[PDB]
Amino acid sequence: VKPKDRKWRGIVVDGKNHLMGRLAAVVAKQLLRGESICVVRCEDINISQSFMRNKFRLKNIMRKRHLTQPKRGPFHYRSPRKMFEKVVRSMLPYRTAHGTAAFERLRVAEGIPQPFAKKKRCICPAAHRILRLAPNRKFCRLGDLCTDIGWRHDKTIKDLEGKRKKLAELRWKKKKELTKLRRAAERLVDRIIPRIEYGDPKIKIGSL
Amino acid sequence: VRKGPSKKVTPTPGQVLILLSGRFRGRRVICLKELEHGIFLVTGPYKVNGVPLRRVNRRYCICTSTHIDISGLDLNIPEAQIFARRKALKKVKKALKGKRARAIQEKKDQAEVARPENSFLKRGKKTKESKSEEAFFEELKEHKKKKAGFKQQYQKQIDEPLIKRLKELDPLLTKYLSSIFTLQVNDKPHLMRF
Amino acid sequence: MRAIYAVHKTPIPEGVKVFVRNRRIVVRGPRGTLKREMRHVKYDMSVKGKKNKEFRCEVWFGKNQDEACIKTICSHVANMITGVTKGFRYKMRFAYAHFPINVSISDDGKAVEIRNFLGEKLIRKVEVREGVSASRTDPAKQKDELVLEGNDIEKVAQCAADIHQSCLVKNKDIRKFLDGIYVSSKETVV
Amino acid sequence: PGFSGIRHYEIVGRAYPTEKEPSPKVYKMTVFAKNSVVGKARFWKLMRKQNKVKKTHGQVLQIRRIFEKNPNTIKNYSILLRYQSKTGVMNVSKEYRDTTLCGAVHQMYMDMAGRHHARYLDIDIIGTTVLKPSQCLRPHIRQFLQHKVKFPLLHRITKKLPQHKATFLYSKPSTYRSGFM
Amino acid sequence: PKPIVRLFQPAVMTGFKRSKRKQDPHVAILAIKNVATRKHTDFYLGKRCVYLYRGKKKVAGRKGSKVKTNMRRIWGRITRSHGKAGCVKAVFKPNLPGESIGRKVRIYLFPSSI
Amino acid sequence: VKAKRNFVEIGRVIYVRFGKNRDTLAVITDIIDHNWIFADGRAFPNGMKRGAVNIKDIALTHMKLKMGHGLRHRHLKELVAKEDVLNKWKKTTVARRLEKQKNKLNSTDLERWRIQYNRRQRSSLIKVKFNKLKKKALQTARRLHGKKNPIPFADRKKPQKQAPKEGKVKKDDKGRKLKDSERRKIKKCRINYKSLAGWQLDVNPGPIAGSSLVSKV
RNA sequence: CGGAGUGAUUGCCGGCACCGGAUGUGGUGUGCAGGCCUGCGAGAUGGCAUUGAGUGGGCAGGCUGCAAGCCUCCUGCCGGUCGGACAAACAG
RNA sequence: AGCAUCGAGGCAGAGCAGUACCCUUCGGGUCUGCGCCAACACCAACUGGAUCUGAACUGGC
RNA sequence: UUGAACAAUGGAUCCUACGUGGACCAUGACUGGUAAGCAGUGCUGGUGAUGCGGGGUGCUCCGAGAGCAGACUUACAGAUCCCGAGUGCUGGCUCAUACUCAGAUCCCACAAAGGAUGUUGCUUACUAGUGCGCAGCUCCGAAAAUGGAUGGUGCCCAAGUCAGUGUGUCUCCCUUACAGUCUGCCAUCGAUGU
RNA sequence: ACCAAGCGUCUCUGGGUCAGCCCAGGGCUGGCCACCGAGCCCCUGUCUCCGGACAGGGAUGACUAUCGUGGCAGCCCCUGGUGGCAGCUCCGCCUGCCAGGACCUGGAGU
Repeated sequence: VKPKDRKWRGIVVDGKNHLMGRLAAVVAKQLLRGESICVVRCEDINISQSFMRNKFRLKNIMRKRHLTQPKRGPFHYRSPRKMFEKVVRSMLPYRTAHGTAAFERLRVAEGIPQPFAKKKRCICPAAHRILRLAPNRKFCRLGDLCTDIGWRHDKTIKDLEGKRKKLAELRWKKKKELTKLRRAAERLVDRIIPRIEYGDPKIKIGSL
Repeated sequence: VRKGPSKKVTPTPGQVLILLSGRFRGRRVICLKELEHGIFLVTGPYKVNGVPLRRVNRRYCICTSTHIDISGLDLNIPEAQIFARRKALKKVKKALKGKRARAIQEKKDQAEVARPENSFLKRGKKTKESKSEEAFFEELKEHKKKKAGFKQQYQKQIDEPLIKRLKELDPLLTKYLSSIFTLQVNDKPHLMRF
Repeated sequence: MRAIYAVHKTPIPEGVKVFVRNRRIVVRGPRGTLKREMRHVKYDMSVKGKKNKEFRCEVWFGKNQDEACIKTICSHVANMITGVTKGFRYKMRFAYAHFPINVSISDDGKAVEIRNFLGEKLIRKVEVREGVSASRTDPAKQKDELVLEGNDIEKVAQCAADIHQSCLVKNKDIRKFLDGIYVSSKETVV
Repeated sequence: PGFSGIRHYEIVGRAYPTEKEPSPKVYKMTVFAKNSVVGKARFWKLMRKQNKVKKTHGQVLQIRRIFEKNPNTIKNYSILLRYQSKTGVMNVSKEYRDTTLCGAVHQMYMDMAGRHHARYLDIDIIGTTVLKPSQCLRPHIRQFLQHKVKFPLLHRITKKLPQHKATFLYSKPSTYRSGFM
Repeated sequence: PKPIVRLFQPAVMTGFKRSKRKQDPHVAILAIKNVATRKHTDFYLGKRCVYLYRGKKKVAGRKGSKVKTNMRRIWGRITRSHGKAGCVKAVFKPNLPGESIGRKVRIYLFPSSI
Repeated sequence: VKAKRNFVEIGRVIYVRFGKNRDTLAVITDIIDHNWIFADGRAFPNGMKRGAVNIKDIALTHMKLKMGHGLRHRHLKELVAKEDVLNKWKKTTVARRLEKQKNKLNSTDLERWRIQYNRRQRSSLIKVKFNKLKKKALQTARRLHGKKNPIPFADRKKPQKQAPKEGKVKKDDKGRKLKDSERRKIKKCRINYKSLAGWQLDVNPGPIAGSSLVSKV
C-alpha cells in the first residue's frame, strides 16, 4: 500500500447493494459530521430504476458540454467510483473550506483495494437496496451503466475480486479454527474461574 | 414497579462516590460527612485508593449506590485546622460598608462565621515570597512537612479502623476501591445507573 | 387488494425429480437435465410431495401480476418436465415458389446454412444453440423439412425463430412472395 | 388500529321556539368529527341546507360523545358515504374491519383520501352499519373473514427506535428473521 | 506511567445555531456520541464542555501545573437540546471558532446531579 | 422455502417491542387485517393490556397455542400456564440476548465493577491458554501439512547457542506441555489443520457462539 | 522486594523453511517445539463425568538457545510526594 | 472514544459438518447426519442494540 | 333603567412653510381588444417610501412589520444531503425507454380536445361471467434552435402524491423572522412629586 | 480588584417524577337470569405428508369448559386518564407559590 494510504484510518462502507443517492447522502452527512469514510466496491452500487432508464439518464447527462471548450466543461466520469464521488460532492458544500474538508475525508474506491480489505467493512441500513427498495421494483447496477458508457475495467476488477475472495476464504477458515479453539480456551477457564454475569442477585456488599 | 417521586441524589456518610475531576479522576472514595452545603469530606483510603483526606463538591463526584455501613467509627476531625483558608485576611479588601441588616440573615451569618476558629501559624497555609528564592523555599518545605505530619495523624486515625471495617464487611471492597472508573466506547453515561 | 395467499401447483410425474432451492429450479429426467434460475422474482417455489410430488409456487400478499407470474413460473417448470420426459421437436417446412431453398447443417451440429433463399447470392448462417439438434429430414418422409429437437423449449423454439427471421423477405409484397421456413408443427420427441 | 383521530358524537338540536312555532321539530345527527367544534359545525351545516334552521336561530339540546361499548371485539363496519370530486358527487359503499366505529371511520377517511383524493369536508357520511361476516361483499374483507387466517412476515424490515438505528451496522441483516433486534 | 482515565463523552460540533441563510455564532450545536433521541439529552443538559485546539506558541496549562502546552481550551456549557436526534445547544466563552465545525468536543460529567 | 417459519395466527406468542408495554409477551387473540392484529398479553409479567398492535411493532416467538379467537383471560392464563410459555421463552436465545442487554442497562456501579474484575481475572487465563492452544495447533499444522526437512535429525548443523549467564538458576518450566484437559478440549473441537495451514498470517478469533447471552434468564 | 500461579509475551544469537504485485497478504513480510497426534490412563474431586502422574505406538524437533518478566493473587521495608489537593487539556 | 474487531453470497432463507454426488459449466444443485450453547441445558436463534479489553499509579531494597 | 353595545388623551378655534399633482401592482366588479408584462376603470391593500423570514433567484406573492442587546416562543413555511429542524409515526396510490428523466407549496415559470384491456376504487344493467359508466394516479396527445436545470444532487413500500398525527400528555414534533413575551440600556412623548 | 467553580435570594423560562379529585379498565366467584349460531368447534373415514384436502355425522358442542349480545351481583388490583371506550353536557380536572401537596433538572437577568 502506498504511504499516504498506509496513513489512512476511518470507516469502510461496502457499497454493494446500496442505492446510489441514499448512500451518497448518508456518507455526506457523516463526512460533514467529521467521519472519514471509504465507500468500497462502487461498481456494485445500485440505482433505483430500470437499466434502460438510467442509461438514458446518463446519456442526457453527458449531453451537457461547454460549447466553447469542452475540456473545461462538465466532466462526466466513466468510473463508478468517480461518479459516486461526484454525487457525494453534489450533496456536500464543496465550494467552502469545511465542505472541501468533508469531500477530502471521502475516500471512494473500486473493487476492494488493500488498506480497506484489511478492515472490517459495514453497510448503511438506510440506503441499502434490500432494506429500502420494494421487491416489486426494478433497479440497475452502476458498473453496468459505466461499462455501457465506457469503463473498460469491469472484468479486470472482477478477476481481482475473485482472487481477493479466495484469499478471504482461506483466512476465514483459519479464523474459524481459531475461534473454535478460543471457545475451547474460554471453557477451560470457565472450569477454573466461573464467569460472573450481570444477571446475578449475588453481587452485593453482603457477598462478593 | 413503583416509579415514585423524584429525589435529590446526594452523598451520605459511608457512600462510595466516584471523583469526576481533579488530581484523582474516577477514583472511588468513601464519603465521610458533609462540611458545608454541597461540600463533603471523603477519603478512598490512602492505602486502598491513595486518595488522602480530601474535600469534594457534590458536583464533581458521582453518587453510586454502594453504601459501606460506616457505623461506629471515629469521624471527628478538626476541619479548620486540617484544611486552611488559603485566602488570608478573611473578609477585608474594602472597609465594611456596614452589614446594615440588623437581626436576621446577615447577623445569623456573621455570628455563625465569627464562631469558627482560624488555622494558626503552623496548620495554616503559607503565602509565597522570595527571600533570595530559598529562605522562603526551605521554610515552606518544613512547614508543609509538619502540616502533612499533623494531618497524617487524623488520616490514619480514620483509615486504620476504616480498612479493618471494609475487610470485615467483605474483602473485595478494597480492590473495588483500588480500581478506577473509566468510560469506554460502549459506555453511554446517559444510560448508566450508579 | 393484496391476496393473503396465492398458490399454483404443477404435478410432477414419476421418474422425474424437480429440485428447487433459492429459486434455482433444477429438473432431472430420462432425457437429461435442465436448470432455470427464476431468481428475478421473490416467490416461494417449493416441491411438496412424498407419494405424488408437486411443484408449488406461492406468493404471500401479492397483486394480480404476482398471481399471474406464479402461473407462468409453474408453466415454465411444466415445460421443463416435458423437455426432460418427452422432449420438444419443432418441424419447419420450407416454402418457395421458384428458388429451392437449399439448407445444409454444417460440419458440427451447429450452423444451419440457407442458400439460394430467393435467388439471393447471400448465404444465411444460423449457428444454433448448444442443447438443440437440427436435422434435415429425408425427402421420403417429407421433402423441404428441417426438425429441431431438444430438451429446452426456449432453446428449440428460439432456434426455429432464428431460422425463420434469417429467411425473411424484404422490399416486396409479402402477401405474394410467400417464401420462407415456417414452423409447421410443435411436437414432442416422446 | 391505533388512535383514530376521530370522535363520534350524537348531536341533538332544534330551533329557538318562536311564537308561531312554539315547539319546532327536533333533529338528531350522528357526526364523526375530530372534536365537538367540528361536530357541531357539521350539524349546523346540515340544519341549514336541509331544514332552514341556522346556527344563530337554532339551539343544541344534546351533544353526547359516544364511546365504543366493547372495543375488544372486531367488527366489520360498512360505511355508505357520498363525496364531491372535480366533477360532481359520487356515492360510495366501503367496509372496514375494526374494533371501533371511530376507528373504521378514520380508516374510511384515510382510504378515501388515498384512493380518490377525497377530503374530510368533501366527504359526507350517509349511514353506517355493522355487518355479520356473511354480509361483507368485498374481497379484501372476505379474505380475513375466515376463522384461522395465517400468514408469514417475509420481506420484513424490522422497525426500530431512532435510539439504536445503526448508521453503519457492521453486521449482515436478513429480511426473513423474526426481528427482535 | 499513571493510569490515563477517560471521564468525558465525545461530541462533534455540528455548526452554529442557524436558520437556512443566517446564523447565531453564540449558540453552538453539538451532536453527542450514541445519543440519538431527545430524551437522552437530559443527562448532558447543564454539563460543562471543552473544545480543544492546538496553537503554535506555548500557552499556560492547567491551573497550578506551571507547565505550558500547545493545546488551547474553550470551555462552555450545554444549555438546552436541539431537535429530536440528540443534538444539544451549548454556549462557549469565547464563542467557538469557525474551524471548530466538524471537530470533537469533550463533555464532562460535571456538574453532576444524576 | 426449506426453512421453517413463524406465522401470524390466532394463538401465536408474540414479543411486543414498542409502546408503554415494550419488551413484553402477548398472545395473538385475533388478526384485524394484514397490518394490525389484536393481542392480549396480560397473562405475562407486566404485559400488555389486550389492545391492537402493529405487525411492525411485534416480533414472532417460536411457539403457539391451541385457542380460538378472542380467548378470555380466564382460559388464556391457564393455557399459558399449562403450556409453560414463559419458561419456554426464557430458555430461548433471543430471551438471553435481551436479558443481557437489559441487565447491562440496569446494572449498578458495583455490579459493573464485579463483572469487569471477573473478566480481568479470567483474561489473565484466557489469553495465556488461547495463546497456548493456538501455538500447539499451529505447530501440529506445521508438522502435518508443512514441508519437513529432507535432512534428517542429528544430521543437520544445529545452530549456535548462548550461555546461561554463568550464574542463573535452571528453573525448568512444567507448562511446556499440553495438559490432558487441554488435549481433550482440542480433540473435541476437531481442528481442521488443512485450513490452519492454508493461511500463513495470524488472524484474530471472531466472537463466540453465545458471547451475548446470559444463561438461565 | 520476595512467594505462588502461569510458560505466555517481548527482545536478541543462529540456521532452516515459507510466502506477497489491485496500493506485493511488505505498515520493507511470516513461522520455528525439553514437543505434537492417537491409545492406556495411577490417583484425587463430584455421582460414571471432571481433573490428572506417568506410559505404548506414531509424527516431528534450537538433542531445554539466551535475556527479561508481563499478567492474577499474597506480602512487605526505607526514602519521597501528599502546595494543581474542592475543578481548571485524559497530571501531560 | 480503547485510536481493539477483515468470509462470501443471499434476502421468498434453515444453519452447520462431511476426504459423499452431478454439471446442472467450477459456483450451483443433490445427498447423508444433528456433535458444532463440543456432557446435559434453546429457538431450525443470529440487524454491531454485538464482541474483546480495565492506558493501572513514587525510586531503590 | 343615567333608558343600546364597544372604543376613545379628547373636542372646539385658528394661523402658517413646504413637497406632490408621470404612478404601478393584486383580486368574477368590470369595459375595449383574439390577446398582451396591452389600454381604461371600481373597492381595498400594497409597491413607490419597505428593510426582515419563506417562495433557489425576483420592487408588488405568503408571514410580519424594522432603536441597541440577552433569554424564551412562534408566523409563513420547512426537515435525504446541500441547509437549522424525523431517511418521523400511521393507511393508501403511482413505476413513467429518454433528449419536457414520472412527479414534486400560491403568485409561477403552462397545457387542451381526444385516447388506453396500465392500475386502484365505486356505482349500475344483465344470470360468477358480460355491459355501461364514474373518480385517483399513470401513459399517449407533448415539436426549436449554446449545454442545463422539481434550485443542485438525486429520489421509487420516495426524498412523488392523498390523508391523518405529534396531546401543556408524545421513546422522535421538532426548526427559526428584525414578529409575540420578559429583562437591561438609548432616545422620544407624557404623568406625578419637585 | 479581576478570572473561574460552587451554594443561595428575587424575576422569568425550558424539560420531568409522584401525587390529589372524578372516572375508567380489568380480574375472581369459570357469579346469576335470558338470548346467539358461527369467524366456528369436535368425532370418523379416505387422499395423503400436504404449517393439510374432502365427504360424513354430532348442540354430550351436555356436566365447569370456544366466542359474542341484554341485564342484574359481590369481592380484588397500579392498571389507566378520554392515544380512549368515561362522570351530573362538551372537556378528564389541576400547570406547579394566588383552586392551594412533595420534589427533580437546565437556562437568562439580578
